[PDB]
Amino acid sequence: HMRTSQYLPADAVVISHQLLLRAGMIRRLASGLYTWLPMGLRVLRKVETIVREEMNAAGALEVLMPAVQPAELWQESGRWEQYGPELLRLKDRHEREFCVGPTHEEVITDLARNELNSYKQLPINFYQIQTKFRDEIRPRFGLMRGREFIMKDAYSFHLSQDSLQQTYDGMYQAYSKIFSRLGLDFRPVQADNGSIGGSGSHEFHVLANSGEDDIVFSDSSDYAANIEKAEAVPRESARGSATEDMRLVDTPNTKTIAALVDGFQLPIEKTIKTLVVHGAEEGTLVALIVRGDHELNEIKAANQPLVASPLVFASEAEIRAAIGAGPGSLGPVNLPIACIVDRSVALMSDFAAGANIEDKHYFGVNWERDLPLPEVADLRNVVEGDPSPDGKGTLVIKRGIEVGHIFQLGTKYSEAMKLSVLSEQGKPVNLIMGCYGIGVSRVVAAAIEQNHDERGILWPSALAPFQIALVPLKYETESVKQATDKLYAELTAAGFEVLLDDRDKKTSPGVKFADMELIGIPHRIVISDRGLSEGVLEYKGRRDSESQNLPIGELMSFITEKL
Amino acid sequence: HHMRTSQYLLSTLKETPADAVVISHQLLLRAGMIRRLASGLYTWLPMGLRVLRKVETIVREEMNAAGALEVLMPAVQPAELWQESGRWEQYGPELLRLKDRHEREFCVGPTHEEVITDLARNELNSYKQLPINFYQIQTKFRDEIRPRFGLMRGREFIMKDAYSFHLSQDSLQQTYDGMYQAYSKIFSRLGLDFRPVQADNGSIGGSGSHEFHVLANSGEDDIVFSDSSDYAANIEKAEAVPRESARGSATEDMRLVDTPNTKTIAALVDGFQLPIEKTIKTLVVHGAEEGTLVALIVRGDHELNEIKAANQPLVASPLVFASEAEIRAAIGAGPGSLGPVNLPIACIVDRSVALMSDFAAGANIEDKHYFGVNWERDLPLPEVADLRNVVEGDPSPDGKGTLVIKRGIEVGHIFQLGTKYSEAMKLSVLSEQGKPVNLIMGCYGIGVSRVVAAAIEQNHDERGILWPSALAPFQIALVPLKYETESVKQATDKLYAELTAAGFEVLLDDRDKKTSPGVKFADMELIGIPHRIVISDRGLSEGVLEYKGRRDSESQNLPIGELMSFITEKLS
Ligand SMILES: Nc1ncnc2c(F)c(-c3ccc(F)c(S(=O)(=O)NC(=O)[C@@H]4CCCN4)c3)ccc12
Ligand SMILES: Nc1ncnc2c(F)c(-c3ccc(F)c(S(=O)(=O)NC(=O)[C@@H]4CCCN4)c3)ccc12
Ligand SMILES: [Mg+2]
Ligand SMILES: [Mg+2]
Ligand SMILES: [Mg+2]
Ligand SMILES: [Mg+2]
Ligand SMILES: [Mg+2]
Ligand SMILES: [Mg+2]
Ligand SMILES: [Mg+2]
Ligand SMILES: [Mg+2]
Ligand SMILES: [Mg+2]
Repeated sequence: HMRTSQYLPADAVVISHQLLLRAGMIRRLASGLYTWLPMGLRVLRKVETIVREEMNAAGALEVLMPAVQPAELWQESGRWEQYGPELLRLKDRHEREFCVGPTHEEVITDLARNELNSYKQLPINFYQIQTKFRDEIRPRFGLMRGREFIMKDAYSFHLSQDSLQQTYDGMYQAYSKIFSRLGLDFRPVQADNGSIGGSGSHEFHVLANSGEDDIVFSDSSDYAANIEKAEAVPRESARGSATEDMRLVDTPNTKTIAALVDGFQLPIEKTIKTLVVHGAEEGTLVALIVRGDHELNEIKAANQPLVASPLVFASEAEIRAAIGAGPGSLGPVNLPIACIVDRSVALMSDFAAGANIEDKHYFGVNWERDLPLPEVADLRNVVEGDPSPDGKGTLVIKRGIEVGHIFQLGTKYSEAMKLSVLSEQGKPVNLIMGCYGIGVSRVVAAAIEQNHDERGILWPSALAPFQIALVPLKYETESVKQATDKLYAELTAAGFEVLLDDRDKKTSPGVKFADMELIGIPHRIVISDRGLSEGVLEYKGRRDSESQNLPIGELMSFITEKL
Repeated sequence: HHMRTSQYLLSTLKETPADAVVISHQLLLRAGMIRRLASGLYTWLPMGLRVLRKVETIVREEMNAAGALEVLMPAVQPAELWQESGRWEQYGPELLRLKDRHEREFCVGPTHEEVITDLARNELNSYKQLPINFYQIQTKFRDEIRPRFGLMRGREFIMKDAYSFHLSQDSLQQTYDGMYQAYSKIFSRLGLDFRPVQADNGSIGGSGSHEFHVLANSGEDDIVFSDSSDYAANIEKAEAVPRESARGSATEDMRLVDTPNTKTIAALVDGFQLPIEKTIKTLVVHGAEEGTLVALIVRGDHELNEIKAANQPLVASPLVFASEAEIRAAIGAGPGSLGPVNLPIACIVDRSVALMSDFAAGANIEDKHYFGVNWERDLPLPEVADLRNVVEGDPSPDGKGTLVIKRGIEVGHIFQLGTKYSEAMKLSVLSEQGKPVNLIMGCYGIGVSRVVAAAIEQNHDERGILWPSALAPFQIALVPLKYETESVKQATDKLYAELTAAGFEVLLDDRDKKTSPGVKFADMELIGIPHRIVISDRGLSEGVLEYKGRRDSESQNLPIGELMSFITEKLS
């Protein structure tokens, strides 16, 4: 028998973390390090089973690579340094250097250059379900920002871009099947691939109110993207006419949009933010301008050719030396550095701008009349109700928990690590690669974030640790004991996963009921002598308002249907 | 959606390293099962992983049947827990230590006693929860000084590790016996020829442990069996008793002999035509009493058992041998010139030495020996103890039969730990009566990676691997001849789906004509697939397939209409 006597705050702030602790599914060992207790492991394994099945069905080959990895491989890719401090670095007893793997691009590439020597082996897609380590600066949110976590990571190798796309498409489809079978409300979205436009990366998000990531959808089309990636187009069709002459105004204590809007009674749509960043050309600055009610999108900013990637903001001293004034008094008029303005900015008229002189602004600025319009680009974040960039409907912003991310890597790794195979024609080809990650331990948490109530966890059917809780009242009575054990055996025989509450009188029936519901068991059966005498059992669903009575004989028929 | 050789078999050119000297290591590389990342670190390739998972499944099934509860604990573990037990320092250089970005100290777990004890002292609060046994199948790291023998002495390896918690020794014994029985079912089901043996607890500690060994010619452990009883012990643990019942009558007088350049048993034997059984070795070690020495004596043909030596109350544990300088200062003579006559330090002799007569010993004078030494007459008998290793043909210590020594690969080890951890880490539960009880503990380890290699060490032939039935990565290999032809393709794919639907694991050899049938046939046999079916046009025209078993010498024809019945028969 599987029995309750065996199986069953402060740092816990999100609901999934709180309930995983309370339901006896995990325990903290240290910052970002959790043990799966017996009840939680059951859930984790059900996630793992569905992932494996769908990866297998998509033709991927399961491997299992080491956690500890030699530094030399990471030095080949440059990530030994470039990965940053989330990379856990160490030395062994021989003073040799290693990391604990946060991901396995380098290891799989090393494998690939030894094991792939014929075009007849391609395409091929290896995956593993394996424990990663990432030295997250502030481990939090329980399983969702852990240090040690389970990921399914897959890596595909190809002789052509078109081949990669075929596998990538299959992985996207597989992912959809995975999250559907896990019974999660989820959405795939376009994600940043490090260039303007393109479609070489997608995320899969579980929809939840606590979700850290903003995702954007058209209400009328298939348009879907992370806010990092979401294309912003202007609400206005044309630039307004010039109705005011430009003029220099004294503006002491005016260094924010609010101070400008409230101080001088300007509409926010007549103001701008000027952000100064480092240019790609060494020692240069670029000014990026968005309208006052908007925000600079730092991915869009870095993806501009003129702008250094990754994105570095100019210091105040850099700004003052270059421009002749500091933050708060900046603008495009008499600006001695390169400038890029957001699409919305290009359509503005009679607008205000810091004068590039301390504590002054120009009012009544108009493009063309008072200064040339600079380069225009999509620089801003979309906001709720903006037009869909495909021209079909308007945008809506939801919160999402990232559980999957897929990537087209081109030849980044194969070039650096000399992974090449001869074509049928005999041309050496650097293999084109994709990689595909699911946060498996994250998924367990994400499910609770999405699915919970006042009584505790609600699992999707695929994730429930057990299907049926048997709650005997006074299990010490032979009639009950026999009636319960018989029920356990039949149900277990019929392939159902049953938990038998074997706890003594010192655990009340109410406590028992609340426990089975906290843990998220979808069905309970209650056995008692009062009921055995009348040939009835007491059944209740997890999301049923009321219990009901079930003739002992019809039970198996009735339970089978539900499950 | 087929499992295909062009995908699974990978490169034709295999890692062929200088240090691949054991068969399992060689064959795991050649058969495309594992690949080396670095010293002691190996990737499971697709075919290899299939085998690992079958081992895990069976292990999981039997642990669960024995009432154990599966958990999964972290690999990275805080140093503080390890300082609680003292193993932070005492585990030694196999413990991989590190620091995080915040300067916090950790190890990668070589084992998880501290973590599970920390769990238990937060999770176990009532006697009603006990007994309880938690286990995991989880990846360990030990910084093996010289990683070798492929999977056998890796640094990263998979272990099933279980820990049980108890209010009484009798409770522990029940679970421990249940774990012993579960292990026996595991290794039987894996189809290995194996033996459980009595063992020493070693560094893990406690009193009472058994090892499970796979019998193989390359086994690193010497395991000892009676030819007439169920007596079985690691040579570390095996009790040695003398062949002689009594001390023989003294036939010679004791005499001092000049023995320059005579520092070995061999040199004494050869130089003086002495029987080796009339010579002794005297090994000087550090005493338990600080700054003391103790001499340990075994017969010239025998070896000192270092575990037995350390177990002697007079002898410091762990064992430390005295330096030549320490010996010369204490005794006034050096190694090669030592013995029990006029010895100014304590002395323990082996049981066999106590019964010696007319023997030769170093005189405790440089370059001299005494010949014709007899106990009582020439010197008193000192303390006697079991100090030596058993040798082939010795009396079984249970009184039944004589001993035979075999070679074994350790694949499991179970221990009784007592309150070692529970006392150190303050793990206590109140009894039914209200008394605090430091929880009594057991722990149980299987080397899951090791098992895979051990199976091959035991089971191989000239054509490659011989898997146990439960271990074969696939049951059937389909080898179509001219798979490119529609008629062969059609039948082959039909065969693949029908066999797969019945539940069989099938590998389809889809490789083109640059891989000859002969090579294909050798490849499937190397990988250890037990059955193959060849599809050909000449075959299909006659309504037959060509079947061959891994252990057969000849193929045989199979009427298509009897495929399932025939193959089903073969796989049972
Ligand atoms: N701290 C954490 N705690 C718990 N879960 C986590 C988690 F799941 C991820 C994760 C999940 C999916 C994903 F794809 C990525 S990724 O975007 O970094 N991509 C890659 O690693 C690529 C794809 C697979 C090969 N390499 C990261 C990251 C951190 C944590
Ligand atoms: N280098 C290696 N390469 C591959 N496999 C290895 C391997 F499996 C073991 C092993 C296996 C079983 C076992 F019991 C022990 S133990 O005797 O140390 N005991 C414990 O760890 C106890 C029991 C379980 C909880 N703690 C060690 C050791 C080294 C390697
Ligand atoms: Mg959480
Ligand atoms: Mg750029
Ligand atoms: Mg080996
Ligand atoms: Mg530990
Ligand atoms: Mg070693
Ligand atoms: Mg002896
Ligand atoms: Mg001692
Ligand atoms: Mg000593
Ligand atoms: Mg203990």
